[PDB]
Amino acid sequence: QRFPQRYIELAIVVDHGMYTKYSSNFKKIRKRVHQMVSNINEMCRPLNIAITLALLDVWSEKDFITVQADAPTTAGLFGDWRERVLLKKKNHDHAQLLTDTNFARNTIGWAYVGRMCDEKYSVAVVKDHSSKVFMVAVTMTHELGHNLGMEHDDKDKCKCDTCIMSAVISDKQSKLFSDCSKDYYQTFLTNDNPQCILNAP
Repeated sequence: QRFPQRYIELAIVVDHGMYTKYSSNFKKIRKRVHQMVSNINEMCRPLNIAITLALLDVWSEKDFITVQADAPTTAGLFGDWRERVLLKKKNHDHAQLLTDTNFARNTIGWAYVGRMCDEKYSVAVVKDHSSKVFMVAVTMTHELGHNLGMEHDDKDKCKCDTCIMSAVISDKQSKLFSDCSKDYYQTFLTNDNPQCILNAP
């Protein structure tokens, strides 16, 4: 393996709009979330990161934060709620909020760069932007990548045009991380090396 073993214990939060979108059916929602995690796990295999679902929280009554059009604003509110509430329910390394919100500018996700393990900033928000599980899981993996110190792919740095960290998604989306992404991950493990992902469950 190019990379040493790491582990990411994920918490996935499904908001009320997404709960409603999926017929208020918890079983259906749980199944979709599991299929997403199985795809994130597959996409992270070349990085040697074992992905697990530590916690699933479905907002079946109401939203606990204001899930609004600006994704970064939503992410900040989600990070606050994740630190103050979600982390007290069960410890985990990174949390993603899934929503059906029509984020502004056709945005489909957002996350803080390089803040994996941080109590407030190890989060992402992701739009359930396709009926195709794989396409939403790629976006979850893309935001996770940013949180692991990755920036978007750049043609001068690596040749992959449709990899996970492409600036924009497309139908020919590949399940692979580019060499740009792998190099950013190496830099993150060398310069940051957060402790929580060294811990196996």
